[PDB]
Amino acid sequence: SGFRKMAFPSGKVEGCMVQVTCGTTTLNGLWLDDVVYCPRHVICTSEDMLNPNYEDLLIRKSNHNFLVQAGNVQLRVIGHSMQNCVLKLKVDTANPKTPKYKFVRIQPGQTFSVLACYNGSPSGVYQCAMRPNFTIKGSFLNGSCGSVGFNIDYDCVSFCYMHHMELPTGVHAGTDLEGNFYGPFVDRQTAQAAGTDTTITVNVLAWLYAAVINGDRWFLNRFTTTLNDFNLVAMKYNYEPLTQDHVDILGPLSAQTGIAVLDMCASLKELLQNGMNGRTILGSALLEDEFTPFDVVRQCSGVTFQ
Amino acid sequence: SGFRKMAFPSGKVEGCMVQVTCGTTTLNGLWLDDVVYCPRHVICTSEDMLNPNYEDLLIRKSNHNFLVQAGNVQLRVIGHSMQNCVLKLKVDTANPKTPKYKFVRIQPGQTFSVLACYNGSPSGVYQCAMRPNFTIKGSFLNGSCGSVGFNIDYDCVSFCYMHHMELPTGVHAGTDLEGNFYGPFVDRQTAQAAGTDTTITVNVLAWLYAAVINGDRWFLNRFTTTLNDFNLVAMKYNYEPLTQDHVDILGPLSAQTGIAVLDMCASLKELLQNGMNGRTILGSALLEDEFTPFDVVRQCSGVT
Ligand SMILES: *[C@@](O)(C(N)=O)[C@@H](C[C@@H]1CCNC1=O)NC(=O)[C@H](CC1CC1)n1cc(F)cc(NC(=O)OC(C)(C)C)c1=O
Ligand SMILES: *[C@](O)(C(N)=O)[C@@H](C[C@@H]1CCNC1=O)NC(=O)[C@H](CC1CC1)n1cc(F)cc(NC(=O)OC(C)(C)C)c1=O
Repeated sequence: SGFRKMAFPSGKVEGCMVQVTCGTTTLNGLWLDDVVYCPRHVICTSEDMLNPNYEDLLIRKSNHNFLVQAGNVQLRVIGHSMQNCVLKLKVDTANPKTPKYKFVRIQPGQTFSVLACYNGSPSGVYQCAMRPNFTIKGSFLNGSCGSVGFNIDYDCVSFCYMHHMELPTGVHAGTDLEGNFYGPFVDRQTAQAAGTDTTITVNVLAWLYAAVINGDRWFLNRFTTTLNDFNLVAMKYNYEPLTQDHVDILGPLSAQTGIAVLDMCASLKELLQNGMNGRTILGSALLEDEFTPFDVVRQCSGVTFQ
Repeated sequence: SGFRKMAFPSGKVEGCMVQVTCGTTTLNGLWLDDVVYCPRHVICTSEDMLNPNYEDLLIRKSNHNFLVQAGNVQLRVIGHSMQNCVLKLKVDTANPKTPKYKFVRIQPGQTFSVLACYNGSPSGVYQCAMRPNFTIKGSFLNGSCGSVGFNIDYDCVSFCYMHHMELPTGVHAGTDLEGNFYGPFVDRQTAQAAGTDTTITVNVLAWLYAAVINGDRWFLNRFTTTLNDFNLVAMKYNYEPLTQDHVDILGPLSAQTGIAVLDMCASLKELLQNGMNGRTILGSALLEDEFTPFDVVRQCSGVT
């Protein structure tokens, strides 16, 4: 009963957060096995940030320029390389709290939990989604860089995000754990702007299903729609196109409630055209697009992690 | 910048969660030192739950009736006792991952993080407020009982909540860790309902401060109200009265933004009376009341 924006339990990631210092710049690193991953801009001074030559700056560094701290313990750095926009520091000690993990690159619309860290110490956990414009709507201050996003698959932590920067209107950008940016952003102090964001239609439909499961039904109507007619209306409200794959992915949720996906789409179409008329769904006065179909199943069926 | 509903990191609590089974009932327990704490209704069958004579039921239980599992490891139960609605199982092994901890009773309006668990395994985490009517708006399925709510201050875990029940409306009730219910609810199968809830005015103001700090300032106005005049209006909308102590507590946020509390109150008066006119605040079309002043300060200053 009840429906909440809900993050993965973070303990397995907390055990991997360290502090990385290079000169006068401190931020967070991820310690897995005998490697520490962090944003490469830990090697810049403020005066390099406008147009840094990172390859050049890294040559000028030595293993001893990197101070890595896990709690009170300094970890000795015995090697360093750069992959895309992440720095990899080889340390002499493997992290005893390393979980099973992998690195994945997620797609727009997928969700993940963020463990916000400052000086290598976990501060908070929240859920968000990779927006269609490749930003995230996070909560990050100075010091947070190197905070990671992740999912848990049973006992396996999939890391999908590492935090690097803030963009106009207070949204955020970063890389996968191979150091490739999501979207066309670059790690430098330069005017950049995200494109117009859109609403993740498949997620909105998942959340309408969550609403019905939790007993909110008023928006169900007597109509169906074709996929084409649905998209004609949705394009007009800055919604992502709903594809046949999305329809097929919502099928388990449709079986659980007895409401066919295209019947749900006809209800959404009416909500977009007529508005909510002052009314709420699962306590919200707007349509929520940061639960995937899997997040809804997970929450409404209590899938667990260890 | 940015502003999110943010839970505390849950790892210190995860290392304390165990599965407790008694006959056909399994739920979660909290393992601190050599004690496992869990809801006492773990000892009931379905028939028992009409009006359980807890003392009588517990007398008839054996230590051996309690299967406690921590990962792949059974803990041997060597004693049992009851404090109010919580069962304490003494086990022969102290939890090596016991963090520094206290048990606190929180006040309506205050927030905490919930680690929702099933079969002793962490499932997810989220933030709740103790509502003025002594419920929480959680997310809990069968098997969730024994999941805890907590705050972390530095390295100390303050356990404030343990989950026992759902109510009509899809809200939730539970106890502190001494096993006293928040509100007038009881641990038996009986028709129970939450009172009328109210809006946590002081929290709405904290959040409007959060909005300003993050640059969402369209709802600020040049007007000011008196405290009494503010309360005359807001109480009609079923908001809690704002007291001078509330005003005092908002002083840090007021000082940080430079907007006096009674200046901000005129914004809130206008938002209540006229709505948002299709605008949003921090992405919300409704006024949010589950962030405390401290939550805002924590997230907007970045304590760890
Ligand atoms: C569990 O004991 C548990 N094992 O997880 C609780 C879980 C609830 C089930 C779904 N979500 C929950 O929060 N609690 C109960 O089942 C409690 C038991 C407490 C009272 C001793 N409980 C027992 C009942 F007999 C009935 C209810 N609630 C209820 O009927 O609510 C309706 C909304 C369905 C009317 C209850 O919570
Ligand atoms: C970071 O390096 C860290 N140490 O935590 C991180 C933190 C951000 C600051 C405030 N919130 C954050 O998420 N990043 C930066 O400061 C990055 C540097 C990255 C790109 C190389 N950075 C630097 C900078 F000089 C400016 C910005 N952004 C910015 O000014 O945003 C607006 C919206 C004002 C254009 C930036 O992100």
